[PDB]
Amino acid sequence: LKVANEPILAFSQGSPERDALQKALKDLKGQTEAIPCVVGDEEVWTSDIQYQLSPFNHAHKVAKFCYADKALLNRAIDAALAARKEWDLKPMADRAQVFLKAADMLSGPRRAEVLAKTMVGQGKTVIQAEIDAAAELIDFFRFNAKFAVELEGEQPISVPPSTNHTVYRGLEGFVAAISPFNFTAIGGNLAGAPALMGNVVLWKPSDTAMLASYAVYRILREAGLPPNIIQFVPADGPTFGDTVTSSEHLCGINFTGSVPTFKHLWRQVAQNLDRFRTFPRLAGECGGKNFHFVHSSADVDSVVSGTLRSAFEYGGQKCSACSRLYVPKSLWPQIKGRLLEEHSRIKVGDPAEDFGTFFSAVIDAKAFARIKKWLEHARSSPSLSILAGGQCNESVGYYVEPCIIESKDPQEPIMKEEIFGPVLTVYVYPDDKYRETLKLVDSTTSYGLTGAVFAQDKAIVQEATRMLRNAAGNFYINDKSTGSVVGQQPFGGARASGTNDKPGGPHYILRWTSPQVIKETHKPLGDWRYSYMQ
Amino acid sequence: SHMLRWKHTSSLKVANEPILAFSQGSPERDALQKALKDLKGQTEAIPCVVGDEEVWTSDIQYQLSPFNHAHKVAKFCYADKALLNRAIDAALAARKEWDLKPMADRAQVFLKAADMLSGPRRAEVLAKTMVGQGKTVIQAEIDAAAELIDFFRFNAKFAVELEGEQPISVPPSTNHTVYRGLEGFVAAISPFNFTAIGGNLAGAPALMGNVVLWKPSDTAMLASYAVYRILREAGLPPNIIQFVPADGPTFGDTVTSSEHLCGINFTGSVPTFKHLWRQVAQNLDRFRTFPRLAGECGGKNFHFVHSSADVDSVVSGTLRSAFEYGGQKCSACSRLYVPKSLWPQIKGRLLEEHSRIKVGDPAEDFGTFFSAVIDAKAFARIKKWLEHARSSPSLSILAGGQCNESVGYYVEPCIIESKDPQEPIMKEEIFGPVLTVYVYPDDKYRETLKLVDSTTSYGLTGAVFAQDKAIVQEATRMLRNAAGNFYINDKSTGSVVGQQPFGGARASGTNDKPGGPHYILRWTSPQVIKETHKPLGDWRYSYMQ
Repeated sequence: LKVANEPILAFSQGSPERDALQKALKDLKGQTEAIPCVVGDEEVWTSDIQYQLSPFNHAHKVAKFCYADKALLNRAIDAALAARKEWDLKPMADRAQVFLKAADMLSGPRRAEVLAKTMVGQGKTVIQAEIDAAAELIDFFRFNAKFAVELEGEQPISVPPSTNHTVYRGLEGFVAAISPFNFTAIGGNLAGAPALMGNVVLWKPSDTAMLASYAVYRILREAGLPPNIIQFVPADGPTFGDTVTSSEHLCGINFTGSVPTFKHLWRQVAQNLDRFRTFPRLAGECGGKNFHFVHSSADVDSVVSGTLRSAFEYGGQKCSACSRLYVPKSLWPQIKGRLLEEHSRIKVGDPAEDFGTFFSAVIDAKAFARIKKWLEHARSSPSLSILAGGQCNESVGYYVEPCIIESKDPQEPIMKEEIFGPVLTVYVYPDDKYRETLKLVDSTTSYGLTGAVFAQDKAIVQEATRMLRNAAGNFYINDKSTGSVVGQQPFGGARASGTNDKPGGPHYILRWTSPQVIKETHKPLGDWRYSYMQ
Repeated sequence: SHMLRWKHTSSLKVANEPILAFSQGSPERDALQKALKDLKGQTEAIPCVVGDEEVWTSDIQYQLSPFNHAHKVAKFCYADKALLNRAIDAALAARKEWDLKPMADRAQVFLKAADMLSGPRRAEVLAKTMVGQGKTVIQAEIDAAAELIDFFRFNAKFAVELEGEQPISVPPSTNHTVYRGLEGFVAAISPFNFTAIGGNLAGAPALMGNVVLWKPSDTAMLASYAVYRILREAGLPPNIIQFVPADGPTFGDTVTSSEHLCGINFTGSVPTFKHLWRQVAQNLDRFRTFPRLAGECGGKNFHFVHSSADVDSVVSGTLRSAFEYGGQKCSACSRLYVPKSLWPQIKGRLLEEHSRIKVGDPAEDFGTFFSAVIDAKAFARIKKWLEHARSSPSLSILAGGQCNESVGYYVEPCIIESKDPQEPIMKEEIFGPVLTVYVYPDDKYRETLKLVDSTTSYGLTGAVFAQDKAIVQEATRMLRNAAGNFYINDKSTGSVVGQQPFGGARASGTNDKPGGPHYILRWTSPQVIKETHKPLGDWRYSYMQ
């Protein structure tokens, strides 16, 4: 199977895609979709009513949905389990076709819809929605399909008189997929990749991404996904976790979210090991405290633009976002001056109404409050100084201005803890202490996700690459730490950042298959004795 | 201009190690006889090895020859917690250099070891496996030579070729995947029943740039140390694999208490694997990263016979699967399902052939089909099952049933018929030469297939014997999750590396398929590097204008 990356559109004035997106945005203005739980083909409502709000205009309820209760989740498990055998018995190509068709739908007739729902529901600007809900999701579907189809070609050696064949079985049981607010594409992949490999899935989408998540779900069903392969089950986090880890039929958890929550689930599975029919497989992507490290030889313009994008795009709400910047003293006057000047030109506003917007409001009231606590800390700490930004206002949307802070302490809590907001901390190091500082990049935090080194000196780049080998699972030389592209930079890291299964690469699907090898022997067997025994 | 330069990757041609015949007057048979004589009356004192240091503790232990337990084949010792922690520290201090070695250079160690085992060291590892674990010539050959050699060669091939799996690059950037070893140390915990498994459990992670504390099986110590010495002689640097026999609980407590644990590669009992899994979960907040647990845990494996089966193949294949190495294989057949129509023929043949099976000393008598079971514990457990068979109204002993531990841990091959398909003996793994047969009415073959699938907690191996294509297809679909290694018209044991990657799910383990191309992927944590070759543009996008 041959596939290439989906083009990223330019959205120029008068372009087909820009006109289409404008219409799709108008289509959502003032609209609230009532999104039910879906079990099989049944639309189910519980009394536990919830609302998704538009981050930049929280008066706009973009969706009304509901939390599945323990009983509904258990029913969804039973129904999914009954559908699994036939789905798993389908040829890999046939399952792949559902995802390739979904990809073509997302590429063409449904592109504007999923972009708009991501913009309005999750607060993304045009380009952030485009690289996510269109390109990344489309690529996940096409590339995973390729990887899966090609995996069936990975076959063992046959020696006469026997034939050996590997059957890439789905896991026996159900998989729980738990997706985060910040990428529409991640939800599609967490539920979709296991379904592709013959699994059945309970998908708990993020509350704050419900609108776009359900849009993806409907596209999958329309593309031919049969009933009970993916159950669409919004739920209270702890309730969902308690329920799926209580089921003897759990065979996997595909999770993206907080370290503590992943650890909790891991411990619940361990507490219940004696109940499960097999050992569940846990996959977790858990975030980072990502660095941009600058050497004195760096191209300053690239450092400035790449760091502004990495730190502030989508309000810094990316597991890969740069939140610690290391600058040599000799370049600090340039970099400080340029950062502060460019900062004043950043437009924060309504991304639907003003395409001039660089980024918009953060996702919800809880994120707003957490980020404000960090800004307040920056106003308190003796080692921290706010250089620009730091304002926030939640009267209309959850608006946080981009903030640039200098720390005199390379080990300050703000240098260690993931904020998930538009908050960049800078540490200025003595030029002659670059090696010691590289060590600090590696040793300071508990995380291992992304990092960038900016330098134009080969020896420095080689040295830094070796030293930072385990500080970043996605490591960048002279580029920003965000924006991994499927099939090009498979994404993930170790240390506290998760299990590193590298979604976006060729091996990720292997977590969702449990292979069986069949040997057929075509000649009758001989005696049980061996000739040497005679 | 590219600051990171990536070398072209090479390929490796390997094939399965040929099984030798050991005919009379043959060089391999003479060499094996000599190696066996070399062990007669000998006790090897086997130290813990940390780096290059041979260390002794006060916890002295002995390995006994299963068929002559008066023979202590090895004296060894259990590493204490202090020594285990010192071994961890030293391994960690050696890890970065080892991880940074080119994959091809690490692979060379295993290819060299494979050649040593194939040629000059073959008789030695075979004899130590025979004498120390009670294997016959052919069981030692397929294990300590063929399988271990194949693990080393095929894993080396898979690893070298894995570096060729690289992402797409598009202007203005170059993308490269670095297959990093795991950051921390791996604990390898190996079982008595295959010398080769210990070599793979410790060796595969080492190949991928990891450092390892290897706790070998007490009852396979002699052969295990031989493998360890060969690896060091083949060029494995110090502190990459620490040879640390230890009390099981103590070992598990120590490794799961280290913040630097990054994996456990385990083969053994279900309860022990679960215990380790729970200890890791308990200590989750202490670890630098999430440890990777791999476990292969045994089975209650079936041979299912359809009325269209070739009777002779059923009999020979079942006798081998049930009784070779005393049935001490995670893949051994312990339940046979036979249709009423073929039961007279099959029963007759099984009983006839049974009377011809020779049990005895595998070193002194090459006519021996299989020998004593591994130890006093195994013997005691099997004895209790034989007694259960006599007591249970649902069970009748058709052949064998006797045992004698006065000289070795000797158990007759035993064939039992159950009238109850759900009898405990149909469900519980015995790890002894005990076959249970259930006879089903021909017209209930479908219902019976459902029973094959549902009766046990395991999913490791199974075989269907049938010459009807429709039936084979049906059974293959019905039994999809009853066996990770499924056999059509062949016995349920004897998977060969590169041909039948081995492992199963349900209670049988994590199914990472050692012997296949993907196993090594559990022991690498890839990093992707993107190098961009042009200055970046503005932070704004054109559509914002």
